[PDB]
Amino acid sequence: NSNICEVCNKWGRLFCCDTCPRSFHEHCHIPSVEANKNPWSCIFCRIKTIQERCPESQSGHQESEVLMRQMLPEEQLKCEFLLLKVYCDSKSCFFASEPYYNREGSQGPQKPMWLNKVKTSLNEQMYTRVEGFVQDMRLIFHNHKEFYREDKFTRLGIQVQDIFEKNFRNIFAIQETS
Ligand SMILES: [Zn+2]
Ligand SMILES: [Zn+2]
Ligand SMILES: [Zn+2]
Repeated sequence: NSNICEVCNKWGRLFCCDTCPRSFHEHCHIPSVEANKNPWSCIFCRIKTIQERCPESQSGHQESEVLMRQMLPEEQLKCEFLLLKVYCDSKSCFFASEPYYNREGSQGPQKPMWLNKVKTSLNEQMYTRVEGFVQDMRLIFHNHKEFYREDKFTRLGIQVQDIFEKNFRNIFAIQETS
């Protein structure tokens, strides 16, 4: 197994996947690494299994259809993984914890949002459809863009949104288009 966390790339108290060589800090994995379970398989393995059990699940889909799906176990898992993939980028640090807004010439967003809050929302099963998760995720970046205006810091929002969007298309097998 790896000697660094797959998500944050740091050493520490790691839990090792029994079916691939990845390792995690307890709360870097999503969901948090489970108390018992020997063997244990990580979220990357669990996602791979879904794909292998139903190969047709990789045929192209329409986003509009994906968003209306109910958060049954498999969609719940996919959203957890997508969230994990965002945390895997180090630029996610800017969006992890609760922000605040005091900048000359700008007003804070009406509805602040941050990755840890989405993380709690997933854990507490507060989303009934994929749409709920995806709306909150996209809200994070949109609030950032709007607040930082012409400051070049706006680009961090663009960059992390691009990570989100690419992984969304991959994980939910969105039909490729130009
Ligand atoms: Zn970690
Ligand atoms: Zn694994
Ligand atoms: Zn089948």
